[PDB]
Amino acid sequence: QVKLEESGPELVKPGASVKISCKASGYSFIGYYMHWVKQSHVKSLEWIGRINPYNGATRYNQNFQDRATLTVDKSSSTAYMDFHSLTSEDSAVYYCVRWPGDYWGQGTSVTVSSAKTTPPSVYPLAPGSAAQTNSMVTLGCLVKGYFPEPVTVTWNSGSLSSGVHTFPAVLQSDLYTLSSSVTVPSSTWPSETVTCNVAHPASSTKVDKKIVPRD
Amino acid sequence: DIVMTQTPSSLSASLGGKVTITCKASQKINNYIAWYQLKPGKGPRQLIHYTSKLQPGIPSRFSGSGSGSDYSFSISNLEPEDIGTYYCLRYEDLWTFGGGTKLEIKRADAAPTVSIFPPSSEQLTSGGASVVCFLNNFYPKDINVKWKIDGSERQNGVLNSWTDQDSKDSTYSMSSTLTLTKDEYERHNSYTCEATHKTSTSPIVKSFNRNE
Ligand code: NA
Repeated sequence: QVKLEESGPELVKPGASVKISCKASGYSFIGYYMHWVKQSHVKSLEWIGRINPYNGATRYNQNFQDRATLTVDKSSSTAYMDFHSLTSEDSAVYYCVRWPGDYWGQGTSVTVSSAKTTPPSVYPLAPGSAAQTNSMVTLGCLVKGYFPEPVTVTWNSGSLSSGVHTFPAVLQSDLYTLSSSVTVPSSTWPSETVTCNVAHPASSTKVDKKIVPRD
Repeated sequence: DIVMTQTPSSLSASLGGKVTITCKASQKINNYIAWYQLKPGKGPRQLIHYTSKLQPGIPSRFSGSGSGSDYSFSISNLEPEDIGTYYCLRYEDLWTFGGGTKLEIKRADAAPTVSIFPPSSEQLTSGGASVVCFLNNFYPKDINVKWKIDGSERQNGVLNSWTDQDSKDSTYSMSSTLTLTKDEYERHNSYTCEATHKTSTSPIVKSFNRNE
């Protein structure tokens, strides 16, 4: 079973460099060419280049050739991508992928920013009025001022999945903010507990916020 | 590099329907083309390699064909989960991706369910005040939101965010958040979120009074 295991998320300051690794297992590493692919919302899928692990011969997308270097450690079945002089335009998910493009690493998220890692503040979103005696109730929680991405939001530890929308984060300053909504029957809340669970792995924070009625 | 011209860049079709994507290379690429599916939160998934060969586990409703520099890709019996972006790839050795085709599922129009939320007491204690408006489960994706503070339009401090198309009910949602200082939030009383959507010439209006 072919597996490509990439290194973890990277937070790099502008102008600095990053080196990503990709450990191959389940086949002859020195036999197949290793490719690298960039995925961003602004540039879709871009080929970075490839390397022949046997002799180290490389081919590059001309757009990356002056800053990217592909290498391999033959004895350890690992391929590397070294990217120099990064800017915010280089923030993306980077994949290693074996020729002929059928096996992909899980991807490495690279964020290029001067912002410091910061836990989120979590605020409840309860309606500013009493629910009608027989209605559907929309609740939520606001996740504000964290860095970097991502955060994960669940409701009642995954037991409330109906009517859940977690919106994409937007940059509020140097920090991210998002909200998540959930809709439940008025017979369920507030007689039962509705809690949003916010996880931010970059800062090792797990927050539970119980949604309570306002007044 | 060569050019891989993928067309069209956007698709909208009905469930059970059929779609087709064209990929035209700037020269002959000798059938070394592959087709990928990219869904949010997942890595690229190769559906077809060598023009027409399915990958293991891929259903036969995905198909590819072509030769020389003209290639095509089709999805029949469209399912709600087929939503995503599709790419051709020239993979022989020097790779070139097509520009991508974003696939939307067509469905009946749906007005948004609009909800407005006052700033929480916990946030006000910190000196901040975010007013949050949810506009959930609407179709089509085009929508406009207006904020009114004391009946006056407000444009500064508003952040908007739109979901991708829902893979289950094929609807869209969006959040609009007005962030103020606590001081500015307390010198006004009526906060209004207004949604204008194709489903009605009249906007959906939600608001609250700060003094409850
Ligand atoms: Na075909």
